[PDB]
Amino acid sequence: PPRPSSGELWGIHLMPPRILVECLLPNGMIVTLECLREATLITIKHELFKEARKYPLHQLLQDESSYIFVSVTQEAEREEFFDETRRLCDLRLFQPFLKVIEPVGNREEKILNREIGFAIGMPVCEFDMVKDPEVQDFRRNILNVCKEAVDLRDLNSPHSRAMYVYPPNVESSPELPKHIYNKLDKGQIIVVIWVIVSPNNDKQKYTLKINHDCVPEQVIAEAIRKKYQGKYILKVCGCDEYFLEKYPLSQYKYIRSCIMLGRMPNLMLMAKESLYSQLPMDCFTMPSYSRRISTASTKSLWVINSALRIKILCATYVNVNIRDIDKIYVRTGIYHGGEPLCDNVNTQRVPCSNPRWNEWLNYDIYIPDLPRAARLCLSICSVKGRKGAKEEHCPLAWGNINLFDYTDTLVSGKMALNLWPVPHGLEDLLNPIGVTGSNPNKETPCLELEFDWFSSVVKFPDMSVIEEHAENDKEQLKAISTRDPLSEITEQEKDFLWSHRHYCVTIPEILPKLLLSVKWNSRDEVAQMYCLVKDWPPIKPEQAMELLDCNYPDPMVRGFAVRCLEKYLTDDKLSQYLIQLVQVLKYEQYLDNLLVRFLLKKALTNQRIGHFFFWHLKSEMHNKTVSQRFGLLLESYCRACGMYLKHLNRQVEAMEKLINLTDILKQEKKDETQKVQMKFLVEQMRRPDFMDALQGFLSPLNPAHQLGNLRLEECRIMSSAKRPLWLNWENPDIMSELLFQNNEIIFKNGDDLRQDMLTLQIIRIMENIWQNQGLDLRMLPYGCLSIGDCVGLIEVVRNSHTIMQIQCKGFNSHTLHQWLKDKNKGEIYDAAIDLFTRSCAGYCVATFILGIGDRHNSNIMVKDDGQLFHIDFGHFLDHKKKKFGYKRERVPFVLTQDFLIVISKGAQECTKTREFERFQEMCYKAYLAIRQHANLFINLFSMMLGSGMPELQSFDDIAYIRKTLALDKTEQEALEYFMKQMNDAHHGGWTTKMDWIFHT
Amino acid sequence: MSLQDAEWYWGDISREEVNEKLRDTADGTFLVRDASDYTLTLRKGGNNKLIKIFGFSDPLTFSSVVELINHYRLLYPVSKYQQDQVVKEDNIEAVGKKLHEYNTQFQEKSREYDRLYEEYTRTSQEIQMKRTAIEAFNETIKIFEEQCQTQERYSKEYIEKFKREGNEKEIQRIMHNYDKLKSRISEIIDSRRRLEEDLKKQAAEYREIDKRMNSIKPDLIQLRKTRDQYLMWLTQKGVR
Ligand SMILES: C[C@@H]1CCN(C(=O)Nc2nc3c(s2)-c2nc(C(C)(C)C)ncc2CC3)[C@@H]1C(N)=O
Repeated sequence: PPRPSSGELWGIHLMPPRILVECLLPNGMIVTLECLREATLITIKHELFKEARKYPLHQLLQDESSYIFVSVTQEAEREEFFDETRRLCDLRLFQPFLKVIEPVGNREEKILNREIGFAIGMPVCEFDMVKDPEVQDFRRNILNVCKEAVDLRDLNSPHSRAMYVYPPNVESSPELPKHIYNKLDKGQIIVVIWVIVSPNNDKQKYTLKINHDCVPEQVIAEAIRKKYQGKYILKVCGCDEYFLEKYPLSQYKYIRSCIMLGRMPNLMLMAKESLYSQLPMDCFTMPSYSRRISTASTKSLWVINSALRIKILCATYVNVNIRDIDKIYVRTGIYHGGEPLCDNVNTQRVPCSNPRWNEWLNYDIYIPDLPRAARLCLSICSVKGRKGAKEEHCPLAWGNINLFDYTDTLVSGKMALNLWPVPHGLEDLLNPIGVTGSNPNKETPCLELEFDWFSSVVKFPDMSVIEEHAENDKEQLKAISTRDPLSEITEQEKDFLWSHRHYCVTIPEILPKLLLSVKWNSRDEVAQMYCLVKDWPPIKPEQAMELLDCNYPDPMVRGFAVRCLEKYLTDDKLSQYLIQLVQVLKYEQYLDNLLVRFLLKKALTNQRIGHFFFWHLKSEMHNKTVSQRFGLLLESYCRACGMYLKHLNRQVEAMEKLINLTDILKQEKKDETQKVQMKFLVEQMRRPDFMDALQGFLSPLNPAHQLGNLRLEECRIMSSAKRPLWLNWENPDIMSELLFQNNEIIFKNGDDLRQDMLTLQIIRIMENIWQNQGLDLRMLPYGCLSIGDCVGLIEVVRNSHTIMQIQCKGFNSHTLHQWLKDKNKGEIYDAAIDLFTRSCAGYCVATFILGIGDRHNSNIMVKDDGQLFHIDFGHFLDHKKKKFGYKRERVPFVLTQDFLIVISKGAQECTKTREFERFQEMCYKAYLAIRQHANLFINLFSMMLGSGMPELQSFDDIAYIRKTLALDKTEQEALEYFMKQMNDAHHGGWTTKMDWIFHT
Repeated sequence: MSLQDAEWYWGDISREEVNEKLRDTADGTFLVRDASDYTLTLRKGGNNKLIKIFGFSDPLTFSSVVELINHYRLLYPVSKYQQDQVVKEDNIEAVGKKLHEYNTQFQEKSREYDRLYEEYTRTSQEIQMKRTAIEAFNETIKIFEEQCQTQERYSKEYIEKFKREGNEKEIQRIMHNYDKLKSRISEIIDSRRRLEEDLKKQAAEYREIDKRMNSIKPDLIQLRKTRDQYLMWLTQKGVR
């Protein structure tokens, strides 16, 4: 199973300096050997074989070299220790014992499978066991994608290999926003080309003025001129980001950032060969499970002339207090997405103490009318009819089943289903958004079921069979297609869209609106829909993504959506939306689908995608609802990712040492002073096993960042109750001074970081809309990565302090403005105030829209240069609706006098200023820029409903941004609404230009 | 016949509020409310159908909105009445006193649910840890039993031979190690037995946390709905 803790032994986080190890000799002898906790297996084996000579039957023992050790690990796995350089403390032993064996089996497969199992947090052999044919087919069938990717990587070696390892970190378009272009001097950029001259490794500087449009070779060309053959490559100073592809220099994110910030782009020229040599040739190998044996009258669904019928037999048990509840029943529903295909049918009520129904439930659905993605969503509910004629219905356990399997076979016969716990905050009687399949925990309520038998195996019809042919409105259609995904669509508009389904092709972007106008409980309408999507024009990737959410379960619809991504979705956007693309995988009816294959292909052809793909899946391996899907997927990634597996295992080992350390402080050292805890941190971090694991690995926040040696004098436990670890590392890059010397990260074990991760993602997407629309509203979407259950990394922003930190060490309402003055004296003052105002506006708009948690002096930080940003988002949307039942849209970021004084440069009447007038205009422009991209934000939130985030469980939870963005109003009405919210929150000050026409 | 006094008209209520009202209702359950002209929402086949009131499709015979609803009456109405039966109190002071009571009860009960939910999660996690640990003991015990078997297979011939050489020290050395091996297995088996005990107790402790939670969940929903009902009553009674 998955490892209970991150300890060195079971029930022991840390082994003592010296420990007794039970050694099981091959002659039946047992030797107790006192070992050092950090001793290697070579040392232990040598000490055991020397001591074994003092015990009977030593004559039966061969050379120590003939054997290896095997033991039971914390994963209940019998692991063979082929890497004898490993230390006893890093073996993850269940108990301190070692058994001496002769190496057998395929050594290299065993070594690879253990490396895979380590990365993935689960032993590979657990998959080999699984009875389910869908699972074993997925394991074999996905190998096609693995092959494809690896072959495509050795196509143009070593460039195609370098392109995989170090892909171009570029924007989606070379088109430079006019406000970025005006920072250029006649469409030209000043770059600094550094070179590491041999043999002393002296750093040479070369300032170059070149076209922003200059391809990387053209930059090399100019550097040569300032003393033909593209035998050199460009790299960013201070990190592992290369310019290997022919993209205009300005299209590369690093360069694009340098222009906008007025920063000097510092590049490094190196030999194409010095990088190509350091790249190892990656070799995928077909696993054992692909080279082995298995598998030791048919009707169409359309010929079954009968209604739908399902028998609910009995449930093993329920956990209910009989003195508080009256009766229990089975609620069921037939669903296509989150939409019932017919009315929900309940069984009769029976007593808590005897869950037995033996009842056929008849559904108002004709078996041939069942769509391909149809599901049986069910639950066992409790009913208490205590007060009045009022009865409270509460779900106890739920379960969902696909009515057809991966092979298109209609479900038949007796079926047992282990039910799942009701997710926190879910009050609905059914969970149609939850995963399909039985609960792997068999110590749960088990519901016995029975489907109809039709004397044969029923299969869903073939696609050939399904292809059965059996002016004022042009402007109405455009108006419906502009509307947001969650806009109300009337039965009239449905009937209208359905009637005009053929003219609909002229406006392809209406496809989600049209798909929701289809009666999915009618094989007549669906057959026709299927023909339309087959010959449907492609839509934009940001529109196609909606078709991958829980509203669109149909395989043809999802298939169509995946093809839009295959052809139109840039790696920049796949990286930007990967969080959502990984989440929608949970909505997939089956393990093998077009989405999972596309994402794996991409993760295996781009290492920047591969890194986050791995971490998003690895972080949810503790969650039994998706751990089998996510596990099999991660095994196939790890099997084909090449050398990146080695670097991933170094990241995973560093993180386990951090989890264990924080677990010790949180549990054993919980009632100990900061000095006592700090002394313990200091001595532990100094240990070689610790120093080896936490030095010289890639940053899980950004794999282009090398974490060299730890600066132990800068590492500390933070005052916050979760006891976060502040960690500092040296940047080992040759030119680190040109980027950063200190790579500081906060390690947090205790809080769930998924909502912060999402809020930070949205802020980045917002910041990018604004830049592209000509608005320089500088945001700080600091790195944040969830790596497991309530555990993650947070990127430290240097030279930045909280408002409370600034307020102390100096307080009045001018303390903040005074602090900024002291840090930005003379010429650089104005820029500090401009940056504060711009950043301040972006945060004001963004937080109002998202409904982030209330701001205070401790969760608002200001950089030394004036850049204001928010930290600790935690909550979002209508998080206060259940708790207080007030129908309002809060202004989390109310600009106090302290901020107003900064914006107004210390003026008396702060709102009547031109500074505040310009700040208002920034807010208005930002608000309308997001409101225009409303569909994106609605899709991104819709694609996270299955995530398990408390504040994002239904589409009704997304309604909040429909309110703050005032989507059911006109653009002019929405701006009036924003202005009123600001005025009501700030008690006046917010004005504009014109009322009737809203023209200057 | 009459207008705003009508039980099925609800005014400014949102789609979401209607979804809450029409939740798990029977085909024909309906209500009318302001759009964004009004919107009739009709419960049919497990879904809420939104039908726009311009008359649905033109020309009309609309007369007044009430004549349209009564023409199709669209079986059961969601009445404004009986919802307003929940708040008995006459004055603003008696209602505010009762809202403060319910809101205080709700916040306590919420904090109790949160505390109970954390113990549910912890117990559920701990149970999963012990299950993995028993699997590890099961695999460990098997290896130690294999050592006995392996010692038994070898020594059988050596002890038989050692008696021919009169070496009583060597036979005592062999069986001293077999005693060490057996005592260790008894120590491992006993340690698994005790873990099996804690798990049986914690599995029982989980059933009871689940039981307690299935009891507060319905009482927390009801109490919140009352808090919210008194809150709505106090907004409408107070100045607008
Ligand atoms: C004197 C130095 C200067 C820099 N610095 C910081 O603390 N920089 C930081 N950058 C961040 C921080 S802290 C952060 N913290 C938290 C927690 C809520 C978990 C605490 N969440 C998120 C973030 C992200 C950004 C020191 C200071 N100001 O005392």
